[PDB]
Amino acid sequence: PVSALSILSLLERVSTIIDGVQASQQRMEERQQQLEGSVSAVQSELLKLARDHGATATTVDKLLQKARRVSTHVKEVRSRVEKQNVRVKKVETTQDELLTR
Amino acid sequence: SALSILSLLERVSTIIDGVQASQQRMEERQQQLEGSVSAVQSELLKLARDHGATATTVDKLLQKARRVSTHVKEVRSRVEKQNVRVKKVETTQDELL
Amino acid sequence: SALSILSLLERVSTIIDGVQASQQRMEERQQQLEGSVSAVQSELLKLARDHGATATTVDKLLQKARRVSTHVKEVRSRVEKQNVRVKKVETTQDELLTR
Ligand SMILES: [Cl-]
Repeated sequence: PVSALSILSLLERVSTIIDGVQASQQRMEERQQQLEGSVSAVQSELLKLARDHGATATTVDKLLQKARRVSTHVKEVRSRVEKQNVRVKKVETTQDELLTR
Repeated sequence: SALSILSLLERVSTIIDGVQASQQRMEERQQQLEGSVSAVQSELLKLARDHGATATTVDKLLQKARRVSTHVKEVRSRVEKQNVRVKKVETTQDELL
Repeated sequence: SALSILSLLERVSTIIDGVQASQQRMEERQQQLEGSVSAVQSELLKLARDHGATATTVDKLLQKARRVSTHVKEVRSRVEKQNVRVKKVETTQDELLTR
C-alpha cells in the first residue's frame, strides 16, 4: 500500500519545498540586515540634528536675553535725551530773555 | 532501503526544526525593528516640533530687531537735533560775551 | 512502520505551513517597515534643511545684535558729550545772572 518508493517521492517533494522556504528566508534575512543598517544610520543622524538644533536654540535664548537688555538701554538713553531737552530749553529761553533786553 | 529512508527522514526533520527556529528568530528581529522604527518616527516628530518653536521665536526676534533699529535711528535723530540747538546756545553765549 | 514515517512527514508538512504563513506576513510587514524607514529618511533630511535656514537667520540676528550694540554705545557717547556742553553753558549763564 505504501511503498518505500512512494515515501521517497514524498521526501523529494518535501525537500523541494524546504529549498524554496530556505531561499525565501535568505532573501528576508538580507532585507532585515539592510533595514537594521538604515535604521542605525537614521538614529545617528537624528541625534546629530538634535545636537545641532540644541546649539541654535541655545543661541536663540541668548538673543532673547540680549534683545531685552538692549531695549532697556534704548529706553534709558531716550530718558537722558528728554532730561537734556528740559535743560536745553531752560538755557534757550533764558537767552531769549537776555537778548531781547 | 529502509535505512536510506530513515536517514533522509532524519535529515529532513533536522533541517525543518532549524528552519522553524530561524523563522521564530526572524519574527523576533522584525518586531524589534518595528519598535525601533516607531521610536525614530516619534523622536523625529518631537524634534520637528522643537525646531518649529525655535523658528517661531526667531521670527519674533526678526520683528524685534526691526523695531529696535527704528528706535535707535529715531533716538540718534533727536540727539542730532539737540546738538544743533546746543551749538546755537553756545554760539550766542560766546557772543553775549 | 511506514505509517509512523508518514506521520512524521505530516508533522513536517504542518511546520512548513506555519513557516510559510509567517513568511507571508513577514514579507507584508517588511515592505511596510521599509516604506516607513524611507519616509523617516526623507522627513529627517527636510527637517535638516529647514534647520539650516533657521541657523543662517540666527547668525544674521547675531551680527544685527552686534551692530545695534555698537550704535547704542556711539549714541550714548554723544549724549554724554552733550551733557558736558550743556553744563558748560548752564554754569556760565548762572555766573552771568549773579551779583
Ligand atoms: Cl547765556
